[PDB]
Amino acid sequence: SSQITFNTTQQGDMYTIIPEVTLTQSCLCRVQILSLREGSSGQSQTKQEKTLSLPANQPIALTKLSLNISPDDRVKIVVTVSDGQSLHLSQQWPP
Repeated sequence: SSQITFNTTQQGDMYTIIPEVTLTQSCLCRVQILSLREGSSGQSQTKQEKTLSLPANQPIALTKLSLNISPDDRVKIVVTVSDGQSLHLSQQWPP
């Protein structure tokens, strides 16, 4: 399987999110990570794009997000990996 998965842990309301990608096919690809955090205080929105040469059958850590998530907050993280051709993966956190 080629897939995006999320390594996630928590210490109190402190959350660490590490998106990971494994490819069945060695390639060059475009990786986009979007994150959105909304609370009563305010909002944080990140958009990050990188072009990456990636080997197959190896998990790759795509970035590391440290978020502070209270019970009232919303978080959404969308990770996409594509070559504009036959590779297109997309996954959202939380599941």
